Amino acid sequence: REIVHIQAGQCGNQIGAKFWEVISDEHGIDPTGSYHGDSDLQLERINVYYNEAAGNKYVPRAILVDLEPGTMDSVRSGPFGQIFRPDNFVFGQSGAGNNWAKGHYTEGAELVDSVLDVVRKESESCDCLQGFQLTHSLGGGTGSGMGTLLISKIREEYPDRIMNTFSVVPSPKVSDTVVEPYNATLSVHQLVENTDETYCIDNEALYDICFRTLKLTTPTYGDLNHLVSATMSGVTTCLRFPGQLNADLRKLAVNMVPFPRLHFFMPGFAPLTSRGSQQYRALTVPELTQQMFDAKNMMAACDPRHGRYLTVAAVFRGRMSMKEVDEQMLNVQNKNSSYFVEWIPNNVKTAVCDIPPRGLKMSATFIGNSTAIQELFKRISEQFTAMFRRKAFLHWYTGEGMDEMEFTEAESNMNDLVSEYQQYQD
Amino acid sequence: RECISIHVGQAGVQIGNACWELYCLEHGIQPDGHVPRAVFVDLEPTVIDEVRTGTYRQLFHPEQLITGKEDAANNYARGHYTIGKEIIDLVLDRIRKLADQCTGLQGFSVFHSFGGGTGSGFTSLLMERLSVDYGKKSKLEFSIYPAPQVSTAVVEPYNSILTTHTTLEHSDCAFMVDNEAIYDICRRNLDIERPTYTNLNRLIGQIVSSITASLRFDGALNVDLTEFQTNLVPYPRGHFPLATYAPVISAEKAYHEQLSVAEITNACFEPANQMVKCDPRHGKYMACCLLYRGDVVPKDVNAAIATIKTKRTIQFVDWCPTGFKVGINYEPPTVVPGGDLAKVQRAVCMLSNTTAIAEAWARLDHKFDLMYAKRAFVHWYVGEGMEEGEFSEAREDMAALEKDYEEVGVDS
Ligand SMILES: CC(=O)O[C@H]1C(=O)[C@@]2(C)[C@H]([C@H](OC(=O)c3ccccc3)[C@]3(O)C[C@H](OC(=O)[C@H](O)[C@@H](NC(=O)c4ccccc4)c4ccccc4)C(C)=C1C3(C)C)[C@]1(OC(C)=O)CO[C@@H]1C[C@@H]2O
Ligand SMILES: Nc1nc2c(ncn2[C@@H]2O[C@H](COP(=O)(O)OP(=O)(O)OP(=O)(O)O)[C@@H](O)[C@H]2O)c(=O)[nH]1
Ligand SMILES: Nc1nc2c(ncn2[C@@H]2O[C@H](COP(=O)(O)OP(=O)(O)O)[C@@H](O)[C@H]2O)c(=O)[nH]1
Ligand SMILES: [Mg+2]
Ligand SMILES: [Zn+2]
Repeated sequence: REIVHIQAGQCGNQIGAKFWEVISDEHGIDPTGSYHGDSDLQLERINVYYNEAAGNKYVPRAILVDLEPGTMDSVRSGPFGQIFRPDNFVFGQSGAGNNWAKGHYTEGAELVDSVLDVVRKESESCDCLQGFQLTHSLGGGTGSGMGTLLISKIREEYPDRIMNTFSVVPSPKVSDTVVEPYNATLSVHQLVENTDETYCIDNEALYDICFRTLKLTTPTYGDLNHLVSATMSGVTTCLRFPGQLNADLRKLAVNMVPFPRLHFFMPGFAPLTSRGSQQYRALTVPELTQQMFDAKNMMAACDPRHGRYLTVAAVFRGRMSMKEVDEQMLNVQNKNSSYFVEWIPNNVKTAVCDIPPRGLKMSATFIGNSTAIQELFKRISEQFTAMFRRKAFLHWYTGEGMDEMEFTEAESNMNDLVSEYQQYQD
Repeated sequence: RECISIHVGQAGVQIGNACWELYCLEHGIQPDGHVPRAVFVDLEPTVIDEVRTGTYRQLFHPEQLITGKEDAANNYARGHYTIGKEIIDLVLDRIRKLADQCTGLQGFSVFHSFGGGTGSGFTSLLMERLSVDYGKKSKLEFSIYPAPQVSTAVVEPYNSILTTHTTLEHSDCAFMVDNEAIYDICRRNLDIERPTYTNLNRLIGQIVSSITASLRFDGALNVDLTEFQTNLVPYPRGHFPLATYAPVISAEKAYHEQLSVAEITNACFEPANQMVKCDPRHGKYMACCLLYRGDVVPKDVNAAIATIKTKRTIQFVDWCPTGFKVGINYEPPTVVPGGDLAKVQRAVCMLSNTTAIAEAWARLDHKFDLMYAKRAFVHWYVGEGMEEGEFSEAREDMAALEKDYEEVGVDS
């Protein structure tokens, strides 16, 4: 099987560097080097993310889409930056304006064809394609607009292969941009209707989880990114490993989406202990479920405790008892019968790889489909209206060839999306 | 004389590798000896690959190892219809190529995992295409039906109410081994909170050895495969008996091993030892096939059973005077060199049809409704060449399986 990553925008891009920083080491691939793999198993399934050309050069099969040179020229001028074949860099030296409209209708719409071109060169690579990984932020141009287009096109070209989306939904407390809800509401819209698996991460849900669950005092972006990339590795790549009970994107999809919206999840990693001290090793297993299922530790902003779950997928990856795994999951399902929805006898989807995260003994990625994420699109949707009402920075959109009915559309859509999700919380 | 076997679904393949292990182990045929007599099907390469990479690597022909690099999908539909279809031909071909090479066979011991994609769906049509190509044989499918509370897949029931209805009108005798109810045995009758799948497999890998292996093997009271279905199914519904083993004692902890027949047979009817969460909560047995192996005196049996026939609290069906098929083999069991199985010199792999499953099916049917009641993951099948028909019409199916297993009992 296979997949083809997609680094839309700067963020989605910045993260690319971290997702590939990791993944590679979790596959023994040095900058341009080959497979130094401490083992021999980190190779029989690599294909999922690379391509064979030389014999020591397995190049990441991702796409780097962005209308701001400097960015990709920071990712390509640093560490692992020199492993991507230049063909991968689909830049847009234009003005990468922070407008969803500027990267979806006017500026991005041009650079698109020169992207799809490659997304096809990579898809028609070899063997059988599974789906595409998509990273980006719903709070900017090259991210929400242009990346949200990249998919609307992808999903017309292969409505068969899957589409996981890793979105950095606009954090609450403080917005790292101003129109944010504009660029956001507009991209979520496109998401709820193309990709079929979305993993929403919040820069501040991370800080928290990174400053209190990792006594880490100076959580640089690199970190946040790093933590995130840690989860997306547990998801995909991982399951493309052996296991007593293994799954793969689809299983994950076909066990997690009760209703076609596409629904968004909230990823959570397992061993998340501070370096030295904490290295408690309390990782027998009840310790991992202890972790994963708590409020804090959910990369999302919202707290599960604020709304039932529809599905859950503990994708563990480290030798354990299909008994102490299958078992724990249960008590968990009974101690919290309250929030776990009922019309699904077994919400949880236990998954079990074998080999764990390179240096760790036992981990377990968590992919939750809780109704709690209602209380986020609400947020976003609110911010919109409060500012849409006055058409705040709307001239930067319309003036870019947009529509007063376009914004209406998205909000509503994504706004209805909130509605539905409640239809199950009850 | 023989009995081919088709291990379908990752699980049916893991269990397969296991049951297949125990085999050579008690036949003195190391890694590289003769030639198996089965096949392996899966729509996820990486798993059958485990049989291609791991142990018992060269004991198979890359011809009896079928794979569909494509996608597994934990959904019946896709595995049965859409994808699973493409492979079937090829699959069949082997069970027609392997079915020819032999000499007057008896049937195909099928190994699948009820609630899976490749295991539920696919087989559904595999057994389907068999019942027509060899209606004149035995179709005993050995299943691992849905843990009563510890299921895995979110949809499981969708996949198991569908493998039951499609296979029902095609199997001869469906053996059942409950994944969870086997754990209990690993906790309560062997002690270990560290049971790897690789163990449950060693277990069924045992109970199964008692079925084919040893039985098709000479003895003081041989029992052919046909024998089963005959002495085991009272009615055409591909009736599903339950597998049970007796000396499930730990090869470390306790040691009373020397547990004469009189004991090991009583240890079969206590509900805490039956590889199935179908505790005889009321289910009246209606036929049991006590397969013994090792040093056993026919009188010991034709007495140990007599004592039972008169315990009454073990209430057998009405319309059934005597429902005890005593199968005696010679060669004692054969435990893994150093797993965790005791290793006695006699065992009792008793299987049976019990009005008990009236439960197990019930509890699994109900599940289904809850979700169907909201269509839950329905769009996943529809979009895979299925319809509101196949679901609703396979629900009605089992409905008359809840009435069937009710009527054939509870009444006189
Ligand atoms: C001596 C020793 O055992 O060190 C550990 C360690 O101290 C701890 C604290 C690690 C450490 O992780 C962090 O401090 C961290 C930093 C930024 C963001 C997130 C986490 C570690 O850096 C991370 C590193 O993780 C791995 O090696 C995994 O394979 C992981 N790899 C990466 O994230 C990675 C990092 C740099 C470069 C390339 C990859 C992984 C996890 C999931 C999927 C794929 C890969 C490990 C076990 C450790 C150190 C090295 C200190 C922990 O994290 C992980 C992801 O394992 C933090 O809590 C866990 C518990 C570990 O015990
Ligand atoms: N006893 C036993 N049960 C197993 C084993 N592997 C899986 N199972 C059980 O069988 C079911 C899992 O089926 P899956 O592995 O998801 O799927 P599959 O049937 O192989 O086919 P796909 O869905 O297409 O992958 C669960 O109920 C597991 O508890 C095994 O090795 N032994
Ligand atoms: N986790 C994370 N968030 C980022 C990174 N870079 C920008 N962001 C977030 O992305 C939003 C800004 O969008 P941006 O990526 O600049 O848009 P674009 O570059 O025009 O497509 C803010 O909410 C930031 O917190 C990053 O490297 N990691
Ligand atoms: Mg499988
Ligand atoms: Zn003794």
